[PDB]
Amino acid sequence: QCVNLTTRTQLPPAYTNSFTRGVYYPDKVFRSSVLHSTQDLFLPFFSNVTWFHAIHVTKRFDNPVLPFNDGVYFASTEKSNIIRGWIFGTTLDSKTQSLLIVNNATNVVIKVCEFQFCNDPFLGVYYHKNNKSWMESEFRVYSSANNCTFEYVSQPFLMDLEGKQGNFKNLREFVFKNIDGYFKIYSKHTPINLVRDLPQGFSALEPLVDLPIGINITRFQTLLALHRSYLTPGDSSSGWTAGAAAYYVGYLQPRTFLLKYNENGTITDAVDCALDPLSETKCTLKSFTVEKGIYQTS
Amino acid sequence: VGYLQPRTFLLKYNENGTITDAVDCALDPLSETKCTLKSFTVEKGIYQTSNFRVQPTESIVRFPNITNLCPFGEVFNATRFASVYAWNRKRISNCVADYSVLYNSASFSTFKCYGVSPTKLNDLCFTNVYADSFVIRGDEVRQIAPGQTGKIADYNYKLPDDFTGCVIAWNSNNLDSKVGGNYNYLYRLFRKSNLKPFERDISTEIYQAGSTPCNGVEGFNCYFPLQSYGFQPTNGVGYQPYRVVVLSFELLHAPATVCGPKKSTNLVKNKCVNFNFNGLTGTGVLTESNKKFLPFQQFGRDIADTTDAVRDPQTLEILDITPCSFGGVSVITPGTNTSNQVAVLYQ
Amino acid sequence: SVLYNSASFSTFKCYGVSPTKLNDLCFTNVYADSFVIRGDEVRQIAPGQT
Amino acid sequence: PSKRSFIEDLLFNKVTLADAGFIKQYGDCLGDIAARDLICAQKFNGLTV
Amino acid sequence: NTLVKQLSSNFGAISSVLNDILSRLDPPEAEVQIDRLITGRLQSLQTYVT
Ligand SMILES: *[C@@H]1O[C@H](CO)[C@@H](O[C@@H]2O[C@H](CO)[C@@H](O)[C@H](O)[C@H]2NC(C)=O)[C@H](O)[C@H]1NC(C)=O
Ligand SMILES: *[C@@H]1O[C@H](CO)[C@@H](O[C@@H]2O[C@H](CO)[C@@H](O)[C@H](O)[C@H]2NC(C)=O)[C@H](O)[C@H]1NC(C)=O
Ligand SMILES: *[C@@H]1O[C@H](CO)[C@@H](O[C@@H]2O[C@H](CO)[C@@H](O)[C@H](O)[C@H]2NC(C)=O)[C@H](O)[C@H]1NC(C)=O
Ligand SMILES: *[C@@H]1O[C@H](CO)[C@@H](O[C@@H]2O[C@H](CO)[C@@H](O)[C@H](O)[C@H]2NC(C)=O)[C@H](O)[C@H]1NC(C)=O
Ligand SMILES: *[C@@H]1O[C@H](CO)[C@@H](O[C@@H]2O[C@H](CO)[C@@H](O)[C@H](O)[C@H]2NC(C)=O)[C@H](O)[C@H]1NC(C)=O
Ligand SMILES: *[C@@H]1O[C@H](CO)[C@@H](O)[C@H](O)[C@H]1NC(C)=O
Ligand SMILES: *[C@@H]1O[C@H](CO)[C@@H](O)[C@H](O)[C@H]1NC(C)=O
Ligand SMILES: *[C@@H]1O[C@H](CO)[C@@H](O)[C@H](O)[C@H]1NC(C)=O
Ligand SMILES: *[C@@H]1O[C@H](CO)[C@@H](O)[C@H](O)[C@H]1NC(C)=O
Ligand SMILES: *[C@@H]1O[C@H](CO)[C@@H](O)[C@H](O)[C@H]1NC(C)=O
Ligand SMILES: *[C@@H]1O[C@H](CO)[C@@H](O)[C@H](O)[C@H]1NC(C)=O
Repeated sequence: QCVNLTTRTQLPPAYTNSFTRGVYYPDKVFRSSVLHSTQDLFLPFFSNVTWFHAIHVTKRFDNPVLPFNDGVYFASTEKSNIIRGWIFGTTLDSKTQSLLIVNNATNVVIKVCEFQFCNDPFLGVYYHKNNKSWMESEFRVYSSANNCTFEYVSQPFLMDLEGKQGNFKNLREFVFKNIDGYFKIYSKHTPINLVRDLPQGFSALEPLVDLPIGINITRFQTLLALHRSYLTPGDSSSGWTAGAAAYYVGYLQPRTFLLKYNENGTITDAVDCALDPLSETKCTLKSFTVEKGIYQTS
Repeated sequence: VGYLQPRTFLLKYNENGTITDAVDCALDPLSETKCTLKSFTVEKGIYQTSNFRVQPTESIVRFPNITNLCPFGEVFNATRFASVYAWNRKRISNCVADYSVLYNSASFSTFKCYGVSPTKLNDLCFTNVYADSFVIRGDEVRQIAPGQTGKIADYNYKLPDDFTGCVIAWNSNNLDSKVGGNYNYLYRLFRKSNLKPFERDISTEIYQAGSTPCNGVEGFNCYFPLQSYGFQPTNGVGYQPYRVVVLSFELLHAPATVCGPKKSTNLVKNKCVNFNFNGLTGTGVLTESNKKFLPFQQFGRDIADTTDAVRDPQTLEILDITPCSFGGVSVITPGTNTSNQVAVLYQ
Repeated sequence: SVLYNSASFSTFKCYGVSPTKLNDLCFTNVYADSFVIRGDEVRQIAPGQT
Repeated sequence: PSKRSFIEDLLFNKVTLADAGFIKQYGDCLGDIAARDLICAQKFNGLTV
Repeated sequence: NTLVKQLSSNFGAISSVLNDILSRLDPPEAEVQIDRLITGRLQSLQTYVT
């Protein structure tokens, strides 16, 4: 059954800046101690990303349906496993086919079917006071799924689910692409210690999976989780708190990048060759250092 | 009795057309300078000949440990095939691709390969192998090719422009024709836009041919998009059923698991040896390497883009590859008129 | 595409143009030639044939 | 050792040649050293000084 | 060093690596690709000498 969440304050959208984020390995060949140029779909440097909250304090349980233009950079700052998955599709209403990638308390589930998704999909964690324990109670995502072409279920695990109190401790970065019937996923995990704002730094994402789904993705929507206790009084549509979490969305464009490989084979730096004229001379000289002078660019 | 070898010779023809003299261009450095100057006489001096070359002694093959044969029997010998609009895709892995087992039971009217020669299939290893299956009319088989038009290639099944793999098709009148008429197989006839490559559309919504929306009622200028083939034993060959399999794969970039039939040898090091690693062939000297590959990579390449490191598919150890031809050579001659004695300098 | 639902062609080959560009072009001096032949002889309707 | 004047010794230390010496043996660059050192990368492709 | 770097150009061939072409292609089809590479690399040597 589907429930429309109420008691959620509406706020204007927030934006921030990506500081040389979203670089991934273009191919699967080992290289070391080299500057290598490659043209592909990247997140441009110093771009303007959108920012979304799950902060109780306002509630602000954000989960809009967003565009999927040419691929998505998705970043997530968490400490309590709130962000649980995504749904990708065109209409999301059982007339067409949709992709579900969800992490339920025990398994990772990837399905391609004709879903009647809920208007407000979510997952539910309930907390018992008498014995301190958090367990998953609700799975309210879709009404029916009929014609399934692709399915995958991962091996069983036990997740933590406990609400934490410190600042954000985990950054999880994903890149999603859809090319010639393949849905491609790159990812990387990083330890952080911060409270707000996407952090600085550089880290290349590695290939994770390549799914042969064969559908026309145009939009997507994030799947989050809820907390309920004895301090959350009400019915289904009003008795719920949030739990802090944040996520950031950016869009990829075709660009030429100059990537740097150290002597161990890891990408440690990059130049966006179409950001600035300075970057263009860096790209032409094939170096990260420019000597004093005047250069013709283009 | 003597035995012939492939050589380059410089032959001399006199003014009557008879061969009166010859130079064997690979006997000596002196002969090499004779061959280069294209004369039988060399003046006094020092000449650069060619870098010092080493010929390989052994040949080695290193393929992964695979024992099972690929499922040719539930791909090419399935009891029921899919309709072209809802076409089937199947993963293939961890199996030897020995297709000569198909010789004694199957005959293919169509078999065409893109991005690879059919005579190299036995020596290669294949990455990300998939098999697509469907049934079409006989006339429509020419449309299963890159850059084609027609209703199959626009609404049902589309290939990429850059396609690596093979297309295989055979007549199936005995299996898929019924005396009354076999209406199990369907195809899409109306669509707003063309499909993208390797895209599957399985919706059944009333197609609006003109204005005046349909409200899903199927009236005038409002159609049901899917239509049925009528397959009967007495049709012309153009209208008979055909079973089609499309094989899609990748070559020589990432680790592979299919790997056609070829026996592996032992790994020999520190000698110039012809080598085959997962279908990639070359010559050189193999040494132990300190490089550490991430689990998803198989080959290492340098600035000139040539492969200089490889993970062994058996022992999973990284190996460096080095050319075995190196070093400059020169020859000193007092003049062929004076003498045939020469000196050689190795730089 | 109005021919899709009524006609099936065993042979269809285009010279000097790609079949995927036909929908975006305008054509000058169009003529249609029609005849009937034996099935074996269809391969001869091509440039440089004997 | 070199019978050079003081000024010639100073001058010769201000220009750095790309390679000192002309005997680089095959065993000297085998494996990793190749394709890292630029001189051996040149010599494995037929380019000699 | 520029001559060494110019060995990664395809010159309009499938790859710039000879060993990659020689596997996966038979002599009659490998010849046209090898011919493209040969023309490109002779042009590079000529530019250097000039
Ligand atoms: C949540 O609200 C949505 C409206 O956004 C409800 O969806 C509507 O349901 C009615 C009756 O089934 C339809 O007539 C409307 O067309 C629907 N609107 C949309 C936008 O789909 C939904 O039923 C509500 N969920 C509940 C009450 O559980
Ligand atoms: C990032 O993108 C947003 C959305 O386009 C920009 O927000 C707009 O900014 C202009 C100028 O300040 C305003 O006139 C618009 O009304 C804003 N739109 C919205 C929806 O708020 C934003 O300026 C961009 N850059 C930064 C640094 O935020
Ligand atoms: C998470 O999802 C998986 C797969 O959807 C669930 O595992 C299935 O559970 C049902 C109900 O007992 C079984 O009939 C299936 O055989 C299970 N499939 C497996 C194990 O592959 C799992 O129960 C879900 N977890 C939670 C907490 O709901
Ligand atoms: C998609 O689902 C629909 C709905 O079930 C399927 O249509 C029905 O399939 C059953 C199964 O054989 C038939 O008995 C019905 O006659 C079909 N039509 C209706 C109106 O129920 C459809 O086959 C499915 N499509 C695919 C590609 O699996
Ligand atoms: C993929 O899906 C999108 C959205 O359903 C299709 O784009 C729409 O096409 C219709 C006409 O067919 C237009 O009226 C809409 O404005 C388009 N919307 C968008 C967001 O582009 C697209 O045609 C589909 N692609 C394929 C190959 O079927
Ligand atoms: C106590 O914990 C167990 C497992 O965590 C749970 O099943 C049980 O319901 C809890 N007690 C009550 C009264 O809910
Ligand atoms: C490279 O690998 C070595 C050996 O593991 C390690 O000590 C070093 O920190 C790594 N990183 C760099 C930049 O050398
Ligand atoms: C060539 O032919 C002429 C005429 O027959 C003959 O006299 C001469 O001996 C032949 N040989 C040479 C080397 O000229
Ligand atoms: C295909 O399956 C049929 C079913 O019995 C069998 O008779 C035939 O020999 C099979 N052909 C093969 C395995 O090539
Ligand atoms: C393959 O065979 C080799 C030698 O027979 C053995 O060492 C290795 O463990 C086997 N398995 C794999 C996965 O390499
Ligand atoms: C061709 O003409 C016949 C004559 O009646 C007609 O039945 C058939 O539908 C026509 N086919 C077309 C117009 O595609």
